[PDB]
Amino acid sequence: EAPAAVVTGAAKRIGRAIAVKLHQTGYRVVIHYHNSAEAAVSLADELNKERSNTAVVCQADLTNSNVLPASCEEIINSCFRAFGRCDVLVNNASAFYPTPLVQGKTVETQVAELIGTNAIAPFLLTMSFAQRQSNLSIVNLCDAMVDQPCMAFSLYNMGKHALVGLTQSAALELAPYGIRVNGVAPGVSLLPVAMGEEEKDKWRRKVPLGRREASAEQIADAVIFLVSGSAQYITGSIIKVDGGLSLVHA
Amino acid sequence: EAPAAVVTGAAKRIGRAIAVKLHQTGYRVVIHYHNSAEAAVSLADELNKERSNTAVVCQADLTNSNVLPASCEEIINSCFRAFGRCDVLVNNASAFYPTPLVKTVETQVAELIGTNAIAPFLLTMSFAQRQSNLSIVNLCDAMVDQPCMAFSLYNMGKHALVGLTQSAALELAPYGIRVNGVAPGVSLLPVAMGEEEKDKWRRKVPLGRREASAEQIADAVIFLVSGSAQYITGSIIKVDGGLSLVHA
Amino acid sequence: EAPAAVVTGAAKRIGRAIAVKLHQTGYRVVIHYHNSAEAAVSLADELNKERSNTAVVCQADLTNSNVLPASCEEIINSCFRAFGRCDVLVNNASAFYPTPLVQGKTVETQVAELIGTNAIAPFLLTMSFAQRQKSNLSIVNLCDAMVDQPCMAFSLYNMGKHALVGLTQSAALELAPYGIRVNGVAPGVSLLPVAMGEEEKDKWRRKVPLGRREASAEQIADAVIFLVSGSAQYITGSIIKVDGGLSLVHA
Amino acid sequence: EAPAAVVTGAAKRIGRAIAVKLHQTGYRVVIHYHNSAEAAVSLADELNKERSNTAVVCQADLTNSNVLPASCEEIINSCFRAFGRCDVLVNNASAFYPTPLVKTVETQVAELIGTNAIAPFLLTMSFAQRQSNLSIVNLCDAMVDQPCMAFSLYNMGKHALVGLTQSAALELAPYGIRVNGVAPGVSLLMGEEEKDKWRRKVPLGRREASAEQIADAVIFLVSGSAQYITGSIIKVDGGLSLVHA
Ligand SMILES: NC(=O)C1=CN([C@@H]2O[C@H](COP(=O)(O)OP(=O)(O)OC[C@H]3O[C@@H](n4cnc5c(N)ncnc54)[C@H](OP(=O)(O)O)[C@@H]3O)[C@@H](O)[C@H]2O)C=CC1
Ligand SMILES: NC(=O)C1=CN([C@@H]2O[C@H](COP(=O)(O)OP(=O)(O)OC[C@H]3O[C@@H](n4cnc5c(N)ncnc54)[C@H](OP(=O)(O)O)[C@@H]3O)[C@@H](O)[C@H]2O)C=CC1
Ligand SMILES: NC(=O)C1=CN([C@@H]2O[C@H](COP(=O)(O)OP(=O)(O)OC[C@H]3O[C@@H](n4cnc5c(N)ncnc54)[C@H](OP(=O)(O)O)[C@@H]3O)[C@@H](O)[C@H]2O)C=CC1
Ligand SMILES: NC(=O)C1=CN([C@@H]2O[C@H](COP(=O)(O)OP(=O)(O)OC[C@H]3O[C@@H](n4cnc5c(N)ncnc54)[C@H](OP(=O)(O)O)[C@@H]3O)[C@@H](O)[C@H]2O)C=CC1
Ligand SMILES: Nc1nc2ccc(C(=O)NCCc3ccc(Cl)c(Cl)c3)cc2s1
Ligand SMILES: Nc1nc2ccc(C(=O)NCCc3ccc(Cl)c(Cl)c3)cc2s1
Repeated sequence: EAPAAVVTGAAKRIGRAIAVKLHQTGYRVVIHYHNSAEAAVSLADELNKERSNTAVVCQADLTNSNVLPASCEEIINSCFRAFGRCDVLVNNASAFYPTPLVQGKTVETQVAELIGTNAIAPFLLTMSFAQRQSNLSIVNLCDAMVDQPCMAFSLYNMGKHALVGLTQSAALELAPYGIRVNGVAPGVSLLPVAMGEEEKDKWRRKVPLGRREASAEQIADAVIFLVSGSAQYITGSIIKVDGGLSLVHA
Repeated sequence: EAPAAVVTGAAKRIGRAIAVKLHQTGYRVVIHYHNSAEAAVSLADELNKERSNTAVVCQADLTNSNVLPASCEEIINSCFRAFGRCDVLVNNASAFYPTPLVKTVETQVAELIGTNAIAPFLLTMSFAQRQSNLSIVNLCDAMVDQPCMAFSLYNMGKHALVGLTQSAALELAPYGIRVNGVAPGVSLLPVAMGEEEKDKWRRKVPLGRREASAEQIADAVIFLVSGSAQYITGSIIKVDGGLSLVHA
Repeated sequence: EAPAAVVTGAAKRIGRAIAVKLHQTGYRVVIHYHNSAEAAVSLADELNKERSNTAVVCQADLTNSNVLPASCEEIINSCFRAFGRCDVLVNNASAFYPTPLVQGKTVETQVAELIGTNAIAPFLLTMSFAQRQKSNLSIVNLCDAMVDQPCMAFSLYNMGKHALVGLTQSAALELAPYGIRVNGVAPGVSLLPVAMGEEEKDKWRRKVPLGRREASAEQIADAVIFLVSGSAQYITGSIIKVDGGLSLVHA
Repeated sequence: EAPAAVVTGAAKRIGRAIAVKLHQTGYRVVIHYHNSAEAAVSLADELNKERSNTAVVCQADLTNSNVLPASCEEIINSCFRAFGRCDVLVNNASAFYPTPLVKTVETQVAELIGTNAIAPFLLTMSFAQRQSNLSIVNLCDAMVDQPCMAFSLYNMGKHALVGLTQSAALELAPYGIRVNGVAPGVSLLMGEEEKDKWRRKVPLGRREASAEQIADAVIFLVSGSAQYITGSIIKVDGGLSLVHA
């Protein structure tokens, strides 16, 4: 049997690069998506063509609500249903937008999305992963800039901080079960869709190492390392993949 | 006119000590509470006996829900209606219990993330929007990177509060509102905890082998709101007697 | 009687502001200086005119060498000789200059000054202070809020300030059983270099979120005063940033 | 031809594991040593037998003296001499012993600050000066924020090494030289009952890290899979640093 992995928000961008690279390493993959139905199915088709029966999709809103636990349970369940095991969880899915403290989503909704996807869903997915339980491991996508945050991004920042706390707490608690829990913290990687090219180059020029953003593959590379046999004593660790960005003063 | 302060969970223990010290410092105080009505009123009466019309109480549940934003807006409002201004917010209220990975889970999330993180954020928003030496102090936790076993949601909330501290410091600094934290290690231990178990914690503290008094925590809060902290924002002061420096 | 404090590099700038504030709080002070003799004696004079017999000077190079331990021992001894006690040590003295990796002091000299003043002398003074102990004893170390986002080409300075964090933690742990607290104060941008030009100063000022200005020497001293006070009696191993939010600002 | 690595203190324990793994990965390697000539040569023998003329040794004392600079220049040199290039520097060599606040102190400084911090800084300068996937890996310590009682100078030096890692990453990024750290917890350990005490504290498997586990992290950091990673310190501690008092 090949080991199996769940990757959240795996339809596009970094999650996709992680799913692809896990697959290329021998994993069967559950491709979680929320809205990117077409891109999801397209990836699974591409992976299944490469080796049949090695990729499924699973749809779920990771917004906080009273039913998020059941949705997270379902994501993990889908991996056992498809593949009879679940060896790796990658908590990649993420909402990211400004929530200024000083003044068309309600604040209730902003909290639900930013805290639910970035922190609560990871926690619930971790809980379901552990409960349904080898080289078992969880990788959380954190954020190298969490201590030098973007202005007006307090809820996102709060969620990413909470994710660091989850990384530590679950590493401690799940170690006796042989499950390792680690983090990968991008600096600037795949830049947003609705962002101009002056503004892209603004960000690029701040990166000491090469004056450019991370490829999604460069982020995936770190994920690969942490799940691998080369990381069997690593737990509770967060690896920044930021080209020095977090070292740069204002 | 005397400045005013809101202290959440102010009825008992650390928040009580904070409210009293701010009062003794010359502040008028909103004593926020959840269940502890009798304790909150009795504190208010004592402070008002010391100085007339300087203390009011305000009831609210800080658990995460669709109505928490309204609740927090009202807390801040209560300070303005009582005293005509709101100079200081102390985010002290906290839920703290284990949530093992292996009450419903939704309730646990709502209580531990709502009280520890989301309500502070909502209160911070309301405080800033309704605007001197304005400042916010959040009660953090010195042991957040060396957490208690099976306290993941608690720890996530306290980490989130560190993020809020930093993020709000950055964003509110142009308005002249400072935002800082106080991170106790072991302070007031549960009353009902056995002395032999309290002693296990006490013995771990390098500095004097005892827990912090509530007054010692309040002392750091007083500093951060004071004119001696006018350039300090986005700082978290550990008040932990060296406990976080101690290896396993 | 009145408590006594040693403040290193106290002739000018932040060290002076710390000595002054400790003095105004009722402390007797040793003003340590290296080169700034005129300025040291002037300050002691001012303080002595305010209350007599309350300020002494003490000269010492804090560059690392085989005699640095003796020099640090002597600084501490100066306090016991003048005032009969030593309650507070402020490690303020600091060398600060670029040491580029890829490149007229020798490298030997750079290491001795930047690592000596910023880390080894604090460690030796800490040892001497604690050993001489026979109340509210504490040590405050002047750290740097920007140690994790350092200036380009300042590796030795940054290494010494990182060592000083390590000293702060290690000494807080070890000395707590003796009742000695050890904490730090970490400025961001405070008094800018005397040599720096106004346009350069203003570039730095505009980076500070809280007020777009540097900390005053007094504002730094305020935090020192808090940590030595009875208001900080349970605080040890803490480093308080006094930086106006500067360390939170991304590139 | 094939890339070349320097590993300091590579004769035994953690440094040897790093040396072997880099060799296995296809690096030509300099095995630096202070005292352990026998061990160094023996390792050299083993690696040359697998692949001819791909491992040399280098003597240098890394204590803090007026000659440390020259020593560190020599070490980097010997890599360019043997192999005509130097792709990777692993700063592994390290001293470790208590220095209570309550050997002359300056030997202590020269060892604990000298070997642990100043020589890395000097080797970094020489490595950089003489310049691809170039990078430097510094052996840090995961327990730096919760230090052993009475280990102030040691702790100070390891904190200084974090400072160097960050400052050098920033400064050398323009030249395509990455600079990173690996922070072991309890690895190869002292009595046997004392050692057991430590093992039981570790969340992940109640045992010390093998030297090879440390070396694995180094390998990752030098590899093409880490081409965007600089200024990062990877803990390899089995979760020990997460455990409270
Ligand atoms: N990109 C960067 O430069 C950096 C990224 N990171 C972190 O790395 C990770 C990957 O980054 P990146 O690829 O840019 O992320 P994206 O912003 O592209 O988001 C990843 C996926 O998250 C999913 N998602 C969003 N909201 C929800 C929701 N309510 N329910 C379920 N899924 C949801 C989306 O799925 P769908 O499309 O199917 O709706 C989306 O495609 C994230 O955790 C991010 O925070 C860290 C810092 C830098
Ligand atoms: N004591 C210690 O050793 C430590 C404390 N801290 C932090 O210090 C701060 C003060 O500590 P401490 O006094 O021990 O705190 P407590 O655990 O005693 O709680 C403080 C107050 O929080 C309020 N609270 C709890 N749940 C809710 C809720 N759902 N809605 C509204 N209010 C609620 C309660 O108000 P009411 O009684 O009126 O219902 C309670 O009196 C906290 O933020 C805590 O996490 C951090 C480290 C250790
Ligand atoms: N100023 C700022 O913006 C910032 C300051 N800091 C820290 O705050 C503290 C105070 O800063 P600031 O007042 O600007 O410090 P200065 O740069 O003005 O230096 C203070 C004193 O250090 C002494 N000193 C320098 N080299 C030696 C030596 N070899 N032997 C003995 N004494 C020596 C000098 O004494 P003398 O004049 O007698 O020769 C000098 O007056 C320092 O530790 C500094 O690193 C941190 C970050 C920002
Ligand atoms: N082992 C552990 O549990 C821990 C490891 N680490 C770090 O991992 C690395 C490896 O640790 P470990 O293998 O135990 O190291 P050791 O303490 O065993 O020493 C490593 C090597 O350093 C060399 N060395 C020591 N002093 C000098 C000197 N003055 N001049 C030149 N060379 C010198 C020696 O080479 P030679 O034999 O030729 O003299 C020695 O074999 C170190 O950086 C250490 O701090 C971090 C925390 C804990
Ligand atoms: N709102 C609160 N937050 C906190 C955070 C930490 C502590 C604390 O340190 N309590 C004592 C130590 C301790 C550790 C572990 C457990 Cl099960 C328990 Cl009942 C108590 C106590 C509280 S109360
Ligand atoms: N002993 C001293 N230590 C420090 C540490 C930091 C600073 C400081 O922040 N100075 C202003 C920033 C700065 C940045 C770059 C350069 Cl060339 C210079 Cl002359 C100064 C100044 C000093 S002085």
